[PDB]
Amino acid sequence: IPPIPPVDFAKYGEIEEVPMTRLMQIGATNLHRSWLNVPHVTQFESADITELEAFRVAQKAVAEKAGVKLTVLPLLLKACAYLLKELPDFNSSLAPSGQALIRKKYVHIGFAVDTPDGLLVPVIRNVDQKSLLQLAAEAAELAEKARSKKLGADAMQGACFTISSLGHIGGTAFTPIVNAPEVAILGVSKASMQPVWDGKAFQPRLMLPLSLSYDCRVINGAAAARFTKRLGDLLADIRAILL
Amino acid sequence: IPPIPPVDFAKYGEIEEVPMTRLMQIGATNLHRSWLNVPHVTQFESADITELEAFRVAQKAVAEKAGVKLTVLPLLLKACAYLLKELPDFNSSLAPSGQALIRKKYVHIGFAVDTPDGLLVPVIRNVDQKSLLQLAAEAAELAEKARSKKLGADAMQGACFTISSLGHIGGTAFTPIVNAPEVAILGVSKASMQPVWDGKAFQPRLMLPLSLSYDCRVINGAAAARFTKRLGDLLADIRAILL
Amino acid sequence: IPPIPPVDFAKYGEIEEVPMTRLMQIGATNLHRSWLNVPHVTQFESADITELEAFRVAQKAVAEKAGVKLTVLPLLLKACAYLLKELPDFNSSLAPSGQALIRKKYVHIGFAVDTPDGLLVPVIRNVDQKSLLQLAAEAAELAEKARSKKLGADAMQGACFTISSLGHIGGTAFTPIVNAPEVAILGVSKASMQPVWDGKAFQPRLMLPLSLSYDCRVINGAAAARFTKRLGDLLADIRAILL
Repeated sequence: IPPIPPVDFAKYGEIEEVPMTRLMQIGATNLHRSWLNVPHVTQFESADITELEAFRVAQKAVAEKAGVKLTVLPLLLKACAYLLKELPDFNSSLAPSGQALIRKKYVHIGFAVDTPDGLLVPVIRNVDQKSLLQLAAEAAELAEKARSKKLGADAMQGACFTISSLGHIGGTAFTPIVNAPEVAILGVSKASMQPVWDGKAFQPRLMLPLSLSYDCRVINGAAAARFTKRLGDLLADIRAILL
Repeated sequence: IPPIPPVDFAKYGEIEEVPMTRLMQIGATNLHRSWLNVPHVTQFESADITELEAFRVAQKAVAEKAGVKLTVLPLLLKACAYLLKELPDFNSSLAPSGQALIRKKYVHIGFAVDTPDGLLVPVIRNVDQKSLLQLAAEAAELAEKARSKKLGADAMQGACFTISSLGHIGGTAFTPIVNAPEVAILGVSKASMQPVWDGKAFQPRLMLPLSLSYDCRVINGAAAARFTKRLGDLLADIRAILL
Repeated sequence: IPPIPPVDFAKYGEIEEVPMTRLMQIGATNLHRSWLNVPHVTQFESADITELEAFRVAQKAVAEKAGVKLTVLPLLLKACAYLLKELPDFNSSLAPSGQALIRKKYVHIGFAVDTPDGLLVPVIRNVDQKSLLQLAAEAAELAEKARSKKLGADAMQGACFTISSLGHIGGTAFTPIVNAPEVAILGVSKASMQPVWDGKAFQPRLMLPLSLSYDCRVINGAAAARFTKRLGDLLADIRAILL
């Protein structure tokens, strides 16, 4: 790849050199390797979470009696796990021969935690078998160990899919980079009240912006629109997971 | 490009290998070749199609007496063909010498059809000379032959522009990949009723999300904002094509 | 990178070869070099500029008595300059060793001007020290010299950040390419009246679409959501710059 020409930045004013943590450099290398290896498309969608939000907030009591804080992430994890089982091409990697897909029969999902030293993505194993408060506890633990440098490399491995949630900071949508060898990543942004047509008038519904980046060698455009559509459907009524 | 490190996926659970159809592998190679060769920008816009939709629906009679189903795609094709003639840089390819553009004086447009074996993009020739019901019949035929493996390689060649419509499945917008050597591709997503300011109050207008990816070596940001703006203008009143 | 197979475009109809200006070829090379070197993510946001717009329009008198036209660009420049100082990682470049960031202690910002011969990005030096009408005059001058080929290469150098505004043509959002060695670029699209929930009803507020592309080796997803969030905050009340 043609390199970027060096510039003497000090010709234009005062500069200062700060160094990169090894964690940032590892991260830098991994993203650029994904970038050049995966042809990326982002599919955007927004889900109606008015009812999900009401549930979240009502179970604040239960969650606190169990010591966890029920946020939107355990709900996101549960729903993507159900869906990764319904649409198995999202739960696979491209074989090194380029001629086969390795479909995984397990569902472990990573989630982005941004710490001082860099971004870490802890992995929760067998998300499909854990409950909303179990996933809530685990997420919280892994996030804390990630911030406190106590996260052993074991827990950063063998994920099938990544969720990256920035809803707690802001933004309308973003285009995340697929953490290869996984084949998709779900970006989640800030929810806001939007007017939604009820067939007769605009009702305010709470809308969650979803941004699915995927590896289009493996997942074609229609399979991906169907994944964010099913996800939007499941988050609008999470009871559909029960059937 | 640095390769992706191989992972033993079976350390984390049960895996299964399914293979790729040759069609998927061809597709995979073409997309990655486009990805590394074309610096991509997506320009998003949404067009007001309330009136277009009313027309579509009124001519259901005519369309059925002629045996075709008038969908939004013949209308999209007709309008982009008019525009590919008004803005000829969108109807060209970059010469192999990198120092010239080959401007095409013809308008053939491909459209994405997603079949079981992979994605196919049949090409309708001289879209600029065919009528709405002609284009409707042709699209329908090519889509059927594409699904039934009866599409001869002849019909996959020499397109000037691609339309990729996922509006029938869902989504708010996506970032399509330019099928090089073409220089742009129009992604179309699901139409929904949106509140639009009439200078005094919000009126519900039916809005179609447009996502124009382009090769920014050939098309600069302003030329592309002007293309989706003219397209939004033409779809809001398709009679402008008549003049 | 695998090359794109040559096609005989004249098999499908009449073609014509127009050549590229050296300016376009320079531009083409720079964008493709950025594309392959920088892993890109776009963060989207929209800012409430109802009040900013009212101010702009009230100071039409002052602006005209000073000979400049106060547009949204001097306001964008002032606010990003304040922010490039608050969040210094946005005002830096990656060292050639890949292991350090060169943080710049100066703020010069470039802005995209699209001319007949290609795109130029003049640089305004020390934007942080100039006032709204100063920046207004300077922008206008540089834009004119850029269109009239009288822009000396000196003024295209040593920028820290780029603003690319297409709001005057149209569009909902786009994904700009980072002009490496800079680490971010702000795309600005067309403002429109949107319904925004006041906690009780939807109020029409004038909304400006912001599209921040960044180099995710240097800037992680959360730092970027926080930059467009602070920017949206500053444009909703530009008096916050005063404190």
